[PDB]
Amino acid sequence: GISYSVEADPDTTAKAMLRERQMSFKHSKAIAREIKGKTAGEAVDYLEAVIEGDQPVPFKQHNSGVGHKSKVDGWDAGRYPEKASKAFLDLLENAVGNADHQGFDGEAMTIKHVAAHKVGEQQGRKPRAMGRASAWNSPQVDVELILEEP
Amino acid sequence: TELQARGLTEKTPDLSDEDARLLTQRHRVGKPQFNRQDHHKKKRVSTSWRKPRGQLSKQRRGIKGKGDTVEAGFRSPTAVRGKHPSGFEEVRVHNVDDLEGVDGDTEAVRIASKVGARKRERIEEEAEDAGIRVLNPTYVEV
Amino acid sequence: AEFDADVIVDARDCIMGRVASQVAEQALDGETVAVVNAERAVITGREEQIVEKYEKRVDIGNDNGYFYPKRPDGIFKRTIRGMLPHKKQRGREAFESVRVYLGNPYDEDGEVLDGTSLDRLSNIKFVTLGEISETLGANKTW
RNA sequence: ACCCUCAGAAGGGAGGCGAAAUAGAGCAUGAAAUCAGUUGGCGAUCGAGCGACAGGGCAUACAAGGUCCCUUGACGAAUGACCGAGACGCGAGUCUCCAGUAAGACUCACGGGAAGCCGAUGUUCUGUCGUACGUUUUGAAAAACGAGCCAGGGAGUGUGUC
RNA sequence: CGCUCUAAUUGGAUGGAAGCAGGGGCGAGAGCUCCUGUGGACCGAUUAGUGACGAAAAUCCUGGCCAUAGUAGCAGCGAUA
Ligand SMILES: [Cl-]
Ligand SMILES: [Cl-]
Ligand SMILES: [Cl-]
Ligand SMILES: [Cl-]
Ligand SMILES: [Cl-]
Ligand SMILES: [Cl-]
Ligand SMILES: [Cl-]
Ligand SMILES: [Mg+2]
Ligand SMILES: [Mg+2]
Ligand SMILES: [Mg+2]
Ligand SMILES: [Mg+2]
Ligand SMILES: [Mg+2]
Ligand SMILES: [Mg+2]
Ligand SMILES: [Mg+2]
Ligand SMILES: [Mg+2]
Ligand SMILES: [Mg+2]
Ligand SMILES: [Mg+2]
Ligand code: NA
Ligand code: NA
Ligand code: NA
Ligand code: NA
Ligand code: NA
Ligand code: NA
Ligand code: NA
Ligand code: NA
Ligand code: NA
Ligand code: NA
Ligand SMILES: [Sr+2]
Ligand SMILES: [Sr+2]
Ligand SMILES: [Sr+2]
Ligand SMILES: [Sr+2]
Ligand SMILES: [Sr+2]
Ligand SMILES: [Sr+2]
Ligand SMILES: [Sr+2]
Ligand SMILES: [Sr+2]
Ligand SMILES: [Sr+2]
Ligand SMILES: [Sr+2]
Ligand SMILES: [Sr+2]
Repeated sequence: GISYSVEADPDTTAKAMLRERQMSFKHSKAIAREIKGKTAGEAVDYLEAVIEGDQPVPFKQHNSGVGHKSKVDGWDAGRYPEKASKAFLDLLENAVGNADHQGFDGEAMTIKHVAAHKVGEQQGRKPRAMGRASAWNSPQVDVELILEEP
Repeated sequence: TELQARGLTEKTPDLSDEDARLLTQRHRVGKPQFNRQDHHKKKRVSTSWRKPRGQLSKQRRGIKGKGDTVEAGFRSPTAVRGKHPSGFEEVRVHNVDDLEGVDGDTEAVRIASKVGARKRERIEEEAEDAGIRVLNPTYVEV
Repeated sequence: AEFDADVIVDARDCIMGRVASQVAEQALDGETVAVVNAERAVITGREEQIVEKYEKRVDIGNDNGYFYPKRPDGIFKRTIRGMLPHKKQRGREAFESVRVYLGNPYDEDGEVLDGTSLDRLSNIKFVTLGEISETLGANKTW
């Protein structure tokens, strides 16, 4: 797995992390980028709206073939990746829960850090034509989160 | 309070009016990088020099702009070749008895990496009282 | 609207290329040149052949394009571009600090640089840039 | 261990052991390709063997390098005058003299200044030259052949006789 | 110039070796050397030896990884549920 890439002061912070998650790394990047700077609570409600399909997550780097969405700002392409959003919510739930135990106001803390890392793949194989088989892999992801007092 | 280097860090050797000119030439003129051809094009192709062997090689052919090739005429003066930019000649020391035969008016000293602090303290004090500058001094909290 | 010109040149009865060449030279020295009375400019030679050459440049092009100016306005501005390295840093800044005008938007009369002027009493075989433009397909707006 | 979280013997957080958990289970060290987050530089009007050599912008904790700028002055190779005085040429221009003088790279001295300041490293802008590499070929940037990238691996050895 | 192992002489290391990362000095150069951090047990130098000794390339071998791409496929079948 990974270790936190940034440092933090325990009196003003709250850490959280996700391990070996079988979801799409490419979605986890764009979701991360988008919830950075936002409040843990503003980011929760954002993801809850992404699940329902009201607010799109701008697909900036991994955008090939993706249709344009009107609600996007400063960009064209976007999607509604619900699997990773639901995983990110578990990360924000664990974060608020770890913060409130220390006396912090969870739903009122800014996301100082959020980054997705591809911690390998879980291998598979798909039988293709002509007596050949090609890889059919699933990505294993880890994602960190640091909540700061404003 | 602050950090101060052991020894004579601010020491300069007295060289002839000629050697001190031939050093002020080496420093001024210099030499090119002499890195291997296309080292910057491929990551597997290292920075360490190799003779361009190819029959069509642009560096080998001479073709200006494709770098300078290693020649004898590129050397530094016999007089100054291998001198520390201070002017000093380097003497590699491993133990205290290696400091014998050293002229602190010409040769400065460089203790090896392998040597530890216990033996480094002993070499550094015996180098100061003998009038020899250590090029890699230990910085004490004075 | 408003252009702080260092030099203002009058193109009246002045051989186009020769003016352009001195304007190009000065643009690179760091001068803000402004060519005035471009309609009243001139080009030496048979009218029928000068027109064929300019008409061909309008017929030339593809999906990529080749925009050639018809108006005597831009014809001078493109000839100046052909004497400047307009695709370099320096050459773009020099070209952009040169603007050609139809008539005179100023109050101050433009100067006639040495060697550029034609003697009408000594010549009959020439054309006016505006005469070329009416033959190219422009609208006489001067 | 305990506590909190969670649907949860998961995972997470806090915490505990140890010199060391970035020694926590394919768990000594942990390169390159490459990924994420981020810093410096560049950046949505602009042109392509990616650079070499020069020279400018911006950026830099220490250590292992410590130099660098300007007045002035000494030295001073090849080279080498302006102006002026005289004399020629239709002419552009020239000869003689002033003088091999002034100048002239490098180096040095007095005084003065800089410490991101000099070097050096990163990036980037300008000048210059510049259509990879290896091979095949009379001729290769080649619309001749080879490699996606990196790492590790990968080819004159033995005996006998001369 | 660099690599391995042997032998003679002589050295360095838990007061921190090799290895690695970044940075400084040197040699025309192959290379050599120091500083910082990591690492936590080995490591040199000289001389004379030994050789399964040096890589950018062989549609080279093995491994690992990127772009391809969130792309093709998860519709086509007289069994459309
Ligand atoms: Cl992926
Ligand atoms: Cl030599
Ligand atoms: Cl066209
Ligand atoms: Cl150009
Ligand atoms: Cl005429
Ligand atoms: Cl000199
Ligand atoms: Cl051989
Ligand atoms: Mg589409
Ligand atoms: Mg089959
Ligand atoms: Mg390289
Ligand atoms: Mg380990
Ligand atoms: Mg042939
Ligand atoms: Mg010996
Ligand atoms: Mg090898
Ligand atoms: Mg080769
Ligand atoms: Mg496609
Ligand atoms: Mg039916
Ligand atoms: Na993109
Ligand atoms: Na939009
Ligand atoms: Na919009
Ligand atoms: Na003409
Ligand atoms: Na045209
Ligand atoms: Na620079
Ligand atoms: Na070949
Ligand atoms: Na070739
Ligand atoms: Na060809
Ligand atoms: Na492949
Ligand atoms: Sr893309
Ligand atoms: Sr060391
Ligand atoms: Sr001129
Ligand atoms: Sr812990
Ligand atoms: Sr071109
Ligand atoms: Sr002289
Ligand atoms: Sr790393
Ligand atoms: Sr071998
Ligand atoms: Sr893949
Ligand atoms: Sr169906
Ligand atoms: Sr079919």
